[PDB]
Amino acid sequence: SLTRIDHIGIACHDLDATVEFYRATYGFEVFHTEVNEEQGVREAMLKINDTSDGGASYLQLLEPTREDSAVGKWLAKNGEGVHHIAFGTADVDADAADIRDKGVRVLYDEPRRGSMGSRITFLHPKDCHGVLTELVTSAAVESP
Amino acid sequence: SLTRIDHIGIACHDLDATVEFYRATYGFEVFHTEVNEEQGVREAMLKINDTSDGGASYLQLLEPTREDSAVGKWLAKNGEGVHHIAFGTADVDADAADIRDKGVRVLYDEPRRGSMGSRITFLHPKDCHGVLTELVTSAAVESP
Ligand SMILES: C[C@@H](C(=O)O)C(=O)SCCNC(=O)CCNC(=O)[C@H](O)C(C)(C)COP(=O)(O)OP(=O)(O)OC[C@H]1O[C@@H](n2cnc3c(N)ncnc32)[C@H](O)[C@@H]1OP(=O)(O)O
Ligand SMILES: C[C@@H](C(=O)O)C(=O)SCCNC(=O)CCNC(=O)[C@H](O)C(C)(C)COP(=O)(O)OP(=O)(O)OC[C@H]1O[C@@H](n2cnc3c(N)ncnc32)[C@H](O)[C@@H]1OP(=O)(O)O
Ligand SMILES: [N+]
Ligand SMILES: [N+]
Repeated sequence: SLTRIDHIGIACHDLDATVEFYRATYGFEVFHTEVNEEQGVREAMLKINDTSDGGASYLQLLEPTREDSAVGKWLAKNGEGVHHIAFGTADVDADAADIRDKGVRVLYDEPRRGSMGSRITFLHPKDCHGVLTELVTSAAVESP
Repeated sequence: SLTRIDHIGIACHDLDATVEFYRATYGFEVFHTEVNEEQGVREAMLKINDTSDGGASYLQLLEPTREDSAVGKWLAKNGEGVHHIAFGTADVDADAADIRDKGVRVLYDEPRRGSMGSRITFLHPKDCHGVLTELVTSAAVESP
């Protein structure tokens, strides 16, 4: 089952400028940064709070590494803003299979690598009332 | 200070259909429903988790009551999807004054009523890298 909001994915043109905006305005600090070449993003995770399922909630800021990428295409069409939402689960494989069985498009056969070694999948936004929806299992098994 | 993600505001054409989508797909149940005539929305809050600051994180689904409203205009332009993000604080007045002093546009002089008697304000999306950003203090003082 989906037991938390894991993160809000926010697309931006300049990761370093947008990271600084969040730090200066709200005091949010960088929890982690990494590049995901498969996904075509440079990302920064900003931890906002811990959650009742033993996990955490983050802002995931995303700069495209290339124009021909999910985020590069989205930014070109829509400008900076919220790109996706992500829910956490202890068993992304099982929850993705259950959602596939409801006729919602699951974009990956098998979960792929996300931030901090997590295992991720996505649901198609046109099946989710316009919201690109990620399902995430953290690499570190967390304690409710 | 901003101590949690309070909610994700998600605009939809049909609140009851979108509520049912979230229930059927993810098992999320309705925590509360209300109409905010000033804001021009019918809303449903779906609680996803509790947070380390004593608060909670919700999906806030929003149907416009009228076309001439923030959400009615947004839906007409963009279709269904994520409308805003909201951060929680124990002192919305103080945090809004600090952010005003950074040159980010605060849309209200004084916080206004939000869901479940909360006190709310908004930051202009063009000052927040494209994200309409809400600040929320819950009506019930919560215990970290
Ligand atoms: C690394 C990981 C982590 O946790 O670290 C991440 O988050 S990586 C984050 C970046 N990676 C991802 O997003 C991977 C998952 N996304 C994708 O595979 C793609 O972006 C799709 C969702 C398949 C969309 O690709 P597609 O080729 O269809 O592009 P498109 O422009 O033709 O989009 C088709 C329709 O989907 C809509 N659409 C596209 N992206 C959307 C988004 N982010 N939110 C909502 N709607 C979206 C378009 O407006 C269009 O609607 P109309 O019919 O109205 O024109
Ligand atoms: C009840 C409470 C609760 O907690 O219960 C809620 O959440 S109530 C939720 C509903 N209420 C609210 O949202 C109230 C706060 N929002 C507002 O006052 C408004 O929507 C504004 C943010 C002032 C935008 O109004 P405005 O008159 O400027 O409309 P507009 O279409 O001309 O927008 C001007 C520029 O802002 C952009 N823009 C507009 N709405 C946006 C949004 N939700 N996210 C990101 N960007 C947004 C437009 O694309 C445009 O960019 P371009 O320059 O690129 O064209
Ligand atoms: N993500
Ligand atoms: N909201």
